[PDB]
Amino acid sequence: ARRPGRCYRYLSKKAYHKSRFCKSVPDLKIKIWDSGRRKAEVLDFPICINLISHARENISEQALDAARIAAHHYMVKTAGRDNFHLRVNVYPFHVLRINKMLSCAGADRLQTGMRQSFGKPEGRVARIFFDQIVMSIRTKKGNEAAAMEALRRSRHKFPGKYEVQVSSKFGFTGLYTEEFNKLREEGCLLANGNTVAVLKQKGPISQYMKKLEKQL
Amino acid sequence: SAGGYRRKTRQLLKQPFRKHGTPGLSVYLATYRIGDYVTISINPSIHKGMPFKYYHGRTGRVFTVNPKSVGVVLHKKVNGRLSVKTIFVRVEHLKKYKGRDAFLERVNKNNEILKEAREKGIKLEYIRQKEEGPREEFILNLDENKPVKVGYEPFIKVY
Amino acid sequence: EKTKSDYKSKNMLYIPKEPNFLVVVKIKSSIGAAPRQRSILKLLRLNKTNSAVLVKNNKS
Amino acid sequence: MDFAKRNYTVPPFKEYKLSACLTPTSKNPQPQIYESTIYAQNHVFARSKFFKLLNDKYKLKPSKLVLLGAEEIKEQVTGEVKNYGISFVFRCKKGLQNSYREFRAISRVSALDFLFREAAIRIRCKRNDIFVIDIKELEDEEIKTGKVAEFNQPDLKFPVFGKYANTRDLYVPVNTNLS
Amino acid sequence: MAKKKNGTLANKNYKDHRNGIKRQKIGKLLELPGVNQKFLRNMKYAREGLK
RNA sequence: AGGACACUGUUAUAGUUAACUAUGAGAAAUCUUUAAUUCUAUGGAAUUAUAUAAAUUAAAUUUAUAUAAUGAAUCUAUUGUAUAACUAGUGGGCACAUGAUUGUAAGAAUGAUGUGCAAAAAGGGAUGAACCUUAUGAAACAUUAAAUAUUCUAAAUAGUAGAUAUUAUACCAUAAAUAUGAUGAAUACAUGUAUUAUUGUAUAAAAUGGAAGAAGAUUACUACUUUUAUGAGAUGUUUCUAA
Ligand SMILES: [Mg+2]
Ligand SMILES: [Mg+2]
Ligand SMILES: [Mg+2]
Ligand SMILES: [Mg+2]
Ligand SMILES: [Mg+2]
Ligand SMILES: [Mg+2]
Ligand SMILES: [Mg+2]
Ligand SMILES: [Mg+2]
Repeated sequence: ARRPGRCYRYLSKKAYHKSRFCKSVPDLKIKIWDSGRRKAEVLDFPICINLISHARENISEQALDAARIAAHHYMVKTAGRDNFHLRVNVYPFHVLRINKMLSCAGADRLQTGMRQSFGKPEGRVARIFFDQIVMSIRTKKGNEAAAMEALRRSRHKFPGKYEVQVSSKFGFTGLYTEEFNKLREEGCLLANGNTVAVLKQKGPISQYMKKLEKQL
Repeated sequence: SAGGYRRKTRQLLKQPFRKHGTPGLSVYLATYRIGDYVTISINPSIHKGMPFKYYHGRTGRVFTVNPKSVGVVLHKKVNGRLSVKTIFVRVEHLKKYKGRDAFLERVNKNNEILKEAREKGIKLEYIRQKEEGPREEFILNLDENKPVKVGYEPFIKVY
Repeated sequence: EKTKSDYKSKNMLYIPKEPNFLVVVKIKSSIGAAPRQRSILKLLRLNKTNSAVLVKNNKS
Repeated sequence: MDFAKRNYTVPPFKEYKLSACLTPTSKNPQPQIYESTIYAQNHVFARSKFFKLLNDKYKLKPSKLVLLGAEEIKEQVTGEVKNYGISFVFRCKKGLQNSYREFRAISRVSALDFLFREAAIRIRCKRNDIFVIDIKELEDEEIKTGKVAEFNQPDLKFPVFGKYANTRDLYVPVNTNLS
Repeated sequence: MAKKKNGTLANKNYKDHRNGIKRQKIGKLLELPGVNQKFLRNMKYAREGLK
């Protein structure tokens, strides 16, 4: 069976990835990182809510799956299947090891104790430092109260201390709301599918007019 | 990483970025005489005449000049003491040690001051390097300089 | 004070020179010390506790 | 300090007016001068606090600076009690915070020390961790706290509960009144 | 053995600086071993005709 | 170390006409880059005149060697420095502070820099090889450090305020996720609802009769300042013994 979570909780100094030096690695359990209506454009969901961390820890790969189903099942029940976009940020890269002391030993090719004690791989975790975002939702102006509750249920699946709060950016772009409104007044904004792109004065002049019909 | 002649050289014997290729003609035109000062820098493009990796970047003196080698004397730190080493290298691994040029100019100029004071009866006023002592005095003007008030300021979160 | 007052009438400041020397006092005993801080205490003649010397102040 | 057991009228902290500039060089002779007021115990402690403030607003290292002149400010006290409001920033375990308090004292040197006594219980931090922005004398109709507004009203009378002995002796006979 | 300690490098620096560190003096030049033999024969002939 | 996704290895999803544009995650055996630190070398000899060669050049033309003369040039410390001859013990080590590798973890195993115990006195941590002050012959008098001042026990129950829980140890002799109270504390909103800071209780279970060192303490507990005093081969003053 799987070991308790207190055996793998604190960070080592060096990472240990899957590469040609470490080949035999088992597979993953989590498969869906983005849930909800992810096809909606920039102007549909203008309010983003984050979950910011407060600890230096290892979060297991199996725990990230159960935390996503908890936040997704609640927002369906209240907001609907087409009123939010949910995503997870991190990806598990680190690999753990087990020494695995057995019963039958004291013979050829089965030694005891600390002789030849390099570990064999078991599973994967993600490495999380201080002040890092783990999950996020974007919604409309109505469901601001619901997503502070749905992100609360996901917090009790992780070890440590975490805090949910309201961000001040406009959706899933890296733009503040104050910076967003001045650019849309001038018209130096471009309409890409998921987020925006900023138009500048760097290229040749003939290509600037070619970019201008994809304004908004 | 066993004990060989060229062990543990991955970033010491790598040629830098955008600078590959055989060296130029300004290396070969230089000359060396007995009693100079020479630093050692390995160019990792020729394989005849490379010294050991320990001597990369240490300065010595030139005592012999051969048809294909130059002789350099150094100092190594063997367990208790400081010993004496000699090595023979090629011309494409050296560099003229600067740092005596400001000194040798001071020798030539002080030798001129001694010559002009022979015709007079005065004492010599030599050139030696300056000293730094306590902070000297200075004079500020308050006609165009106005003081700026500085104080604390309340804290504001980044978001 | 006379050179300070004569520059006061023309709105000049005249910050004066530094002192020429310092006074160094040893207070804490130096039994277990690092090899560099043991070498500098030898050059100041400060092997005994509660003792004082005089030292010219330079950049070094 | 005749009746009390500590000096509450002249606290250890004082008021110093400071000024400094950079040492002159060849590229830049005659540079800019600055001025401020810091509260400390001597001019050497006030030199260290002021030079750290100049490290943050401008990129001026304190090793290149030179101290111009520092003098102390004293106030001719009359003895009337006044109202004061102090705004400051304190450092705690989690981060920095900023607050506001209102006090009642004789002078602004004395009104600062009433803040250190209150901060010893509510905040529990060393005295070097509070950074004082400004002290101002408050007139009427700016008092935002009922504690100052309760004592400002005239003709106050209230008695005192007596609990202190009037003899510094080991034993007295029974029925002697310690009034 | 008892699988004892293999070996350390502690106080190698302390044992060195007990009597200081002596610097072996390089002598006069053109006397170290390895001078060019063709250069040395002409140096010998130039000194005999001198004195 | 920090930095970056431009080369090598890796990863989630949306767009435009396989190619370009975005928002996200990364590296013991990746690098367009790149500090603090660690280390090497110079801070006195050079120029002029004359001569020698069997080297060297198209060549008095260079490379070298002599003899004569012309000199004290960065701050601090050190009255000695340098050289030989002869000979013993030891080659099972451990601990603290900083930073690492294997291991679920260990008073576990193995490396790196500094200082100790071993082989080191007195005073303090109730008691302890390694923690904190601290250099050494026999004594007397005054001043402090480390640590303490209800009583055992030398030395002021000398001040502002809070804590209701049989509260109170630098190394040091354990407590968590989580759930809720209280301030004449602060900010936003409508006397109250939201956050932030400080703080109390629950969570909290063992083998003979028990350990804040103990009696006992709610002004002998906790938080923050200024004075006074006690207290070490330490440090001062005087007498005496050792090449
Ligand atoms: Mg070959
Ligand atoms: Mg022994
Ligand atoms: Mg002892
Ligand atoms: Mg104890
Ligand atoms: Mg007593
Ligand atoms: Mg005393
Ligand atoms: Mg003594
Ligand atoms: Mg004594």
